[PDB]
Amino acid sequence: MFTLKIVVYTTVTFFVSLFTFGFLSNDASRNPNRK
Amino acid sequence: MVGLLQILVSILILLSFALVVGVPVILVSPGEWEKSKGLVYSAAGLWFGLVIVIAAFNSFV
Amino acid sequence: EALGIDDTRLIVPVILIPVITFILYAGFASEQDNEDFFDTYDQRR
Amino acid sequence: IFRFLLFIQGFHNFTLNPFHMMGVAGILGAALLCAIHGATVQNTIFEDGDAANTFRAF
Amino acid sequence: KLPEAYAVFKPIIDVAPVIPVFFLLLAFVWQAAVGFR
Amino acid sequence: LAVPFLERPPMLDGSYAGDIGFDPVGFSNYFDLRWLREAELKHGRVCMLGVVGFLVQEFVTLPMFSNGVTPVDDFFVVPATGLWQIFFTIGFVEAFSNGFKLTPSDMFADDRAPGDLGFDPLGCGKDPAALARRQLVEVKNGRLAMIAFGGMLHQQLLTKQGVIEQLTNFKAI
Amino acid sequence: VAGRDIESTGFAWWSGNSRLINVSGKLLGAHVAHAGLMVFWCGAMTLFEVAHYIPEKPLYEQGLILLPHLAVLGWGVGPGGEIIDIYPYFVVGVLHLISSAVLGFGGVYHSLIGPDTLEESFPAFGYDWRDKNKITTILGIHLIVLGIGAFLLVIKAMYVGGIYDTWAPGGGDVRIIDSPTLNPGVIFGYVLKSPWGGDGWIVSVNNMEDLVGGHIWIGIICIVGGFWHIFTKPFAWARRAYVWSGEAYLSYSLVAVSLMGFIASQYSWYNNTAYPSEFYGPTGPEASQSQAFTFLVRDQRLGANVSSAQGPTGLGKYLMRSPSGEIILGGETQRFWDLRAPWIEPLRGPNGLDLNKIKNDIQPWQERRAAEYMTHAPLGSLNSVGGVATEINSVNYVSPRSWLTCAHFFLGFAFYIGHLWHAGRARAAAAGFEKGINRENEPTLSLRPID
Amino acid sequence: MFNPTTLFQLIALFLVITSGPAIIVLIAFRRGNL
Amino acid sequence: RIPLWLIATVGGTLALTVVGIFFYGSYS
Ligand code: CLA
Ligand code: CLA
Ligand code: KC2
Ligand SMILES: CC1=C(C#C/C(C)=C/C=C/C(C)=C/C=C/C=C(C)/C=C/C=C(\C)C#CC2=C(C)C[C@@H](O)CC2(C)C)C(C)(C)C[C@H](O)C1
Ligand SMILES: CC1=CCCC(C)(C)[C@H]1/C=C/C(C)=C/C=C/C(C)=C/C=C/C=C(C)/C=C/C=C(C)/C=C/C1=C(C)CCCC1(C)C
Ligand SMILES: CC1=CCCC(C)(C)[C@H]1/C=C/C(C)=C/C=C/C(C)=C/C=C/C=C(C)/C=C/C=C(C)/C=C/C1=C(C)CCCC1(C)C
Ligand SMILES: CC1=CCCC(C)(C)[C@H]1/C=C/C(C)=C/C=C/C(C)=C/C=C/C=C(C)/C=C/C=C(C)/C=C/C1=C(C)CCCC1(C)C
Ligand SMILES: CC1=CCCC(C)(C)[C@H]1/C=C/C(C)=C/C=C/C(C)=C/C=C/C=C(C)/C=C/C=C(C)/C=C/C1=C(C)CCCC1(C)C
Ligand SMILES: [Fe+2]
Repeated sequence: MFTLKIVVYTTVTFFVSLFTFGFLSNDASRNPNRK
Repeated sequence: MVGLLQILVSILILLSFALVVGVPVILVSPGEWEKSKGLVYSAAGLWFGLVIVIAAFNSFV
Repeated sequence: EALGIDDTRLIVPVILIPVITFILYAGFASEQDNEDFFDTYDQRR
Repeated sequence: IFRFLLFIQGFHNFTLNPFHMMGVAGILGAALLCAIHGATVQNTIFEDGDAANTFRAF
Repeated sequence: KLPEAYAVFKPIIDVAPVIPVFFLLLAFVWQAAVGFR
Repeated sequence: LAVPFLERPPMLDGSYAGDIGFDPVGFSNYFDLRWLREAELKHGRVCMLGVVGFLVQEFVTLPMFSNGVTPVDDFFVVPATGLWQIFFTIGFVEAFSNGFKLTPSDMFADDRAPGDLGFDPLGCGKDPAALARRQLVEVKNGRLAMIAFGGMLHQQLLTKQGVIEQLTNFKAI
Repeated sequence: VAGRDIESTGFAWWSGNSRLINVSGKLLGAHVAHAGLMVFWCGAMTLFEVAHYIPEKPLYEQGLILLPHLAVLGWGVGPGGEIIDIYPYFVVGVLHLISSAVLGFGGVYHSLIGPDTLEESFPAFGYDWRDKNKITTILGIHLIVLGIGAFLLVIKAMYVGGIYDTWAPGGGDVRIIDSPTLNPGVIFGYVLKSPWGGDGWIVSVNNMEDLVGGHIWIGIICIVGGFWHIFTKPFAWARRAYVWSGEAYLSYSLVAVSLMGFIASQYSWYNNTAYPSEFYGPTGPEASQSQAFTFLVRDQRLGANVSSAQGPTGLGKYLMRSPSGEIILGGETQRFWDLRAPWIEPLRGPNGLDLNKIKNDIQPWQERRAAEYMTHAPLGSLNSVGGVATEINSVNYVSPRSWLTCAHFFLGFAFYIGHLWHAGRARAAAAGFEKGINRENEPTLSLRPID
Repeated sequence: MFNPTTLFQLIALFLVITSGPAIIVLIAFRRGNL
Repeated sequence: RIPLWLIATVGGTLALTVVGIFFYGSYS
């Protein structure tokens, strides 16, 4: 049960990290009125 | 001293009604702010003095 | 139990994966301009 | 009317009736369509005026 | 219960809480007085 | 020069009373010297009356209140109401005497003398040379009295004794 | 008059407060007048609850929610949660009423004749929303104000009279908290604890030492961060991340205060330390466990072996076994086995409820507390009828915990809705399509068809 | 019917409910910036 | 003759008074 727990923790951390550092990547600029 | 406290609180309430009604009335009206802000501040000082007097007399002595 | 962690091996991915994602994001951010602007948002990417 | 609802449920089990299921689907899908069409139209309007409130630009 | 020196002012204290609702209605009345410009 | 191994501070020309070029940490720079002078005079006057108050409260007690063990504890035995009367009276005095200007920005708008609240009821400050001598006396007495007050308050707090009582009953801690 | 109509601002009368976004002085007036409104409600409702206070009934039987807040802080409360004096409540109400008068005058003055834009008359107070440095300065000032407030709570709890500790031996008393928990491990293990059952995140603070110590921590953190924001400007990652406009800041505040509303609703529903049951009344779990515990006592005293009484399904009728293996109260209250109450913790061993301590070590005040809490359960109606929904109109009781929890859950959800609205509109107004799609350059028409 | 507590309730309620509209009417009579 | 905002205010106060008397009769 520990292996499943660490796999789930890794997956959740991976996707939350993608979310967090994607919204930090100048998300407001990604609009059709830029430039 | 009860009765005297009631009179002071009633005077404070009437003065508060007068302020709440009239201050915006003589405040928004054309002129009358630079003309009567001295009167406004005098009424506010009287209100604060009444508050202080009631604070002192709440102690019944 | 902080963050529901009862075994210390669980901390390795939780700390490690954000580090790698931050490395990629830091490459992206070092590619940027990184000077102050006066606007509601930065149009430079 | 609430008594009628509970009476029909108790003596008839009308929730289990598939025609009532289709009726519930129709009502909830009609509410869904009303909300989604209102939101979609209000959020895909053309900029037909300079005012921030866009109701007068029609 | 209020202290007996201020127990006669109970009705004003009863009215007092609902006054912010009257402030909201006052904002609406003020907008009605200017014709909702 | 008060500090011989350091330079004279650039903003201390010697116009104010008691200026001997003593500002190693440099508060004269990066601040308003008039603001600092009025603050120094205000602290000096407050502690100057406070030392006399600490002396008086040992032997003289007003009939309305009950005396505590120390003048420091005289602050606690008086009721909370009445204390705020003093607070508000001091607020009113500091509002009216300063002309209702209470910030480092709007104060000294007319460029009045720092510490000059226009309070000379007896008219002692008329001769300008005597005025300067009394300025020096007042500033030096305030500089002494602030240190004295800071000493005596802590002595009364630590030993639970009056200052004259402590001087007549000196003992180790 | 320009600036107060739709022809000059583009906003209608029902969206007229958005005319104050770029008008800083009038915006300050609106904020100060609203603060006056909040303090006015505080004072008026405090005096209302003083005037309606019956000395015989407890606070939670009279529908009072502000007097318990002052009862937590140790004003006019004797041992055991007895309300001995309501004069300090009156003092708080009157002080708030006068302060609300002052704040209302300030709000009116700054709304009506005080300058509309402060950026030319008083540059130290004027600002632009896009100027990150000044906005961070204001944020730091307010952070330091909040830290001062937290340290005011700390000073009240540690030096000025103390606060009501419901976990004090004997039944709860106003206690000076002399040794707060300053260990960062405990304080920040509260923050990193799971919010689910049996852990409760920060709702499960069960002693005043942790509360006071973490308030010291919050004050220190807030003051340090306030000076940090007074002396710094946002970093480049923060400058890329956020939208720098007044509506965006409003949306951030809306989501923060919505989360706070949810957290406070759960505080009111579950916590009995910062919300003692002598004042706010028992919680749902507390009421159910009180009923089960009183039946357990009445059957152990009046000849009924509770530990061997098999239930209708073979489980424990009075005492059963927890999913973690502890001795808990049986019945339908087995879901509420995580309850900690001052009237039951002396009777609780490391294996759960100790039968020997149950039959031997009962203090009578615990009997009184459990007999009182079992009847006024948090179950009520909108027309204030006590009991379950199938009860007759003779009991007039709805728990203050229910009122606080429902009101603040409602407001938390509503302010999440407000956050979503204002964040969307802030993004659309920053990008520049909040008024609709441009007909000349439609973004969709310039894209490739998707299928 | 006639209770002094109820009478004062109604008087205070009348004053509160007519203070604000009095402000608006008086500002409109002085032709202020309403 | 009379401005309509005063009429609307009086009507709203009377409607709320009707609501209040109905609620009072519900509570009594
Ligand atoms: C918390 C509530 C609140 C507050 C503080 C404000 C505040 C403000 N609104 Mg506003 N508003 C509100 C709710 C509120 N609003 C609501 C609910 C609506 C929708 C109906 C509106 C719709 C609205 C519009 C459409 C406009 C404003 C505008 C304004 C600003 C100028 C108002 C003005 O010119 O006054 C004029 C009003 C009067 C002269 C009459 C009222 C007099 C006083 C204020 C009544 C209260 C006095 C009080 C009882 C006595 C206190 C005195 C003290 C000594 C005790 C001001 C900052 C205007 C703006 O943006 O300006 C740029 C504007 O155009 N508001
Ligand atoms: C600190 C809180 C706060 C502040 C400062 C603002 C400020 C503002 N909002 Mg806002 N808002 C908030 C919270 C807040 N909001 C919340 C919590 C919600 C969700 C309900 C909204 C939803 C909202 C909408 C939908 C809109 C605004 C708009 C505005 C702007 C004009 C407001 C105006 O003139 O009102 C005038 C006030 C009135 C006309 C009074 C109305 C009284 C209502 C109808 C009472 C009924 C409320 C109802 C029960 C709640 C519904 C349930 C809920 C779960 C949704 C202004 C910048 C408007 C705008 O143009 O944005 C720029 C706009 O369209 N807001
Ligand atoms: C800064 C100096 C100062 C000023 C300018 C000032 C002005 C006024 C005025 C206005 C002309 C009145 C009418 C007035 C009246 C009362 N004063 Mg003041 N007073 C000052 C100082 C103190 C102190 C130190 C105390 C005190 C008190 C009382 C009490 C007792 C109430 C009671 O016995 O409970 C009453 C009736 C005592 C107190 O309030 O608590 C017991 C107390 O300790 N006062 N006082
Ligand atoms: C008049 C005048 C001037 C002047 C002047 C003068 C008079 C200047 C005088 C300055 C003086 C005398 C300063 C004395 C400071 C004493 C201190 C700091 C004692 C601290 C004790 C501590 C912290 C302690 C403690 C302890 C406690 C309680 C706890 C215990 O567990 C431990 C311990 C026992 C250690 C100048 C020259 C400027 C010129 C000017 O124009 C006018
Ligand atoms: C620079 C200099 C010149 C030449 C001599 C020398 C070489 C020694 C050199 C050194 C000078 C030195 C060491 C100066 C020291 C100055 C010091 C330590 C001043 C400190 C003063 C402390 C003060 C007021 C404390 C005031 C406290 C007050 C009111 C109130 C107390 C309380 C009361 C009763 C009311 C409730 C609140 C509280 C706190 C309980
Ligand atoms: C001393 C005493 C002993 C016991 C008896 C008693 C309880 C009576 C007690 C008496 C206490 C007294 C007299 C307290 C005085 C209280 C006062 C004056 C409270 C009033 C404060 C005023 C306030 C908030 C007003 C703020 C203004 C606002 C929002 C305006 C907002 C708005 C503006 C700016 C534009 C239009 C739209 C709208 C919404 C109207
Ligand atoms: C211990 C305890 C017992 C009872 C009382 C007491 C106060 C003492 C209590 C608590 C004490 C303490 C120390 C409490 C501390 C609470 C803390 C640290 C709360 C902080 C929460 C932080 C939050 C939401 C962060 C929100 C920001 C987010 C998501 C992300 C923003 C952005 C970035 C950075 C990534 C991409 C997306 C976006 C939006 C651009
Ligand atoms: C309590 C307190 C302590 C003692 C002394 C003191 C005088 C300070 C006293 C007073 C305190 C205060 C701050 C009192 C303030 C009272 C206020 C703000 C009264 C204003 C009330 C507003 C009212 C009625 C308006 C009602 C409007 C109605 C229906 C109808 C409005 C409508 C129209 C006309 C237009 C369309 C929209 C709608 C809603 C249909
Ligand atoms: Fe359509």
